[PDB]
Amino acid sequence: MTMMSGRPGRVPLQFLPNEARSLPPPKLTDPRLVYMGFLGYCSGLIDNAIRRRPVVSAGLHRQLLYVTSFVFFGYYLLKRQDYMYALRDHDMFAYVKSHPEDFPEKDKKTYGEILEEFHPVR
Amino acid sequence: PDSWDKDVYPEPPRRTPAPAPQTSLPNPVTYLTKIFDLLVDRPVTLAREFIEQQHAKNRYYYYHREFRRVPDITECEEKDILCMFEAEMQWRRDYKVDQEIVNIIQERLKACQQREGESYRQNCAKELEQFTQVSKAFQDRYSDLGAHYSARKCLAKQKQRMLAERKAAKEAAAA
Ligand SMILES: CCCCCCCCCCCCCCCCCC(=O)OC[C@H](COP(=O)([O-])OCC(O)COP(=O)([O-])OC[C@@H](COC(=O)CCCCCCCCCCCCCCCCC)OC(=O)CCCCCCCCCCCCCCCCC)OC(=O)CCCCCCCCCCCCCCCCC
Ligand SMILES: CCCCCCCCCCCCCCCCC[C@@H](O)O[C@H](CO[C@H](O)CCCCCCCCCCCCCCC)COP(=O)(O)OCC[N+](C)(C)C
Repeated sequence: MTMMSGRPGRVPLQFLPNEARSLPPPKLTDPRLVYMGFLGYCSGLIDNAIRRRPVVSAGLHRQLLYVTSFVFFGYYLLKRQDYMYALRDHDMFAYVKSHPEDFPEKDKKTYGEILEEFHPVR
Repeated sequence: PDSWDKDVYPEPPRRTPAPAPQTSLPNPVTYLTKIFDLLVDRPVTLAREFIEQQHAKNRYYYYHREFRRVPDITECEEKDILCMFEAEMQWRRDYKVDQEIVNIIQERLKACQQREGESYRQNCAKELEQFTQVSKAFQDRYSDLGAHYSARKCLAKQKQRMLAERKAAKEAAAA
């Protein structure tokens, strides 16, 4: 029920191991970052609407801070997420390699020699 | 005219008789034909002449697309998606060409039934037999596949038929 908590050589509260730096960072126009910025913009607009201020005009410094905070946090969130998926794939490939008797390569047939069952539609 | 191939769309030599009048009365059909000719067929012909004069000035062509022959679904291994994709596209194009072959044969049959008049039951037997052969072949290849058909289902149908035929011939050889 806890697959990656017990992995060896894992620092308790890093959020970003040093090994993560071997991975390409997300581009600054990453559509997920753009969506995080859009979330910040919606937060700014709802903020204006709740306090009965003009919705698109009232606080531009405030809306800018909303957008910037969301983009800033989202960048690091994306880094950590991509790093965790890289760990998953690394471990899966290493395990398949070290246990070849569990992942055998069997000879595959062309469809000319596989007998498939035919079911007429009528 | 020469636009279409007369081997794919054949027709008999078109025997027509000569007029043999038997009366002094004037034939109103021929007079009406002269009137129609000189009121309709000549202005239309002149208009077409001008149109084709304007066409000849600017002459450009288009080319029929030719498709290579890629490996079919029998020589694709079970989970190879690219071989399967190209084989399935090829099988679909062949299915379309076979539909058009049956269409050509049906056009021949219809033209014969109309042309032969009262003698169509004897004079169109070859057209009928040709259609029967083509229809039998097309039916074996594609009937009962259903919607969501594919090259794999066509292959399974062929293999089932081949198994039945082989077993029938084998038990006929024991007879
Ligand atoms: C999937 C495809 C994409 C989808 C996109 C995502 C979804 C949309 C985004 C969601 C968040 C954005 C908006 C949130 C803040 C809105 C709050 C608000 O009150 O709005 C009022 C405000 C207007 O008020 P006002 O101008 O001050 O004057 C009005 C009067 O004072 C009179 O005003 P009033 O306050 O007195 O009136 C009160 C009114 C106030 O009622 C509301 O305003 C409802 C707002 C609820 C917010 C929704 C929560 C968060 C969003 C979730 C969306 C869920 C989507 C999934 C499906 C669920 C459907 C909801 O309530 C009522 O009258 C009762 C009616 C009850 C009917 C039931 C409907 C309620 C729920 C409907 C929700 C529908 C979705 C949101 C639609 C857009 C709303 C602006 O809205 C705006 O004018 C701004 C809207 C957006 C403008 C910014 C556009 C960007 C800049 C333009 C350039 C384009 C950029 C691209 C550049 C291109 C190159 C050139
Ligand atoms: C509705 C959306 C949910 C919102 C959630 C709140 C978001 C704001 C919270 C503030 C962010 C800061 C939190 C972490 C900063 C540094 C702390 C860091 O070191 O924590 C590490 C861990 O990092 C954090 O866990 C990651 C937090 C990210 C949460 C967001 C993911 C939401 C899921 C998808 C929704 C998208 C949300 C969009 C963002 C606004 C420690 O790792 P570890 O001690 O070994 O694990 C403890 C738990 N174990 C052992 C049981 C595994």
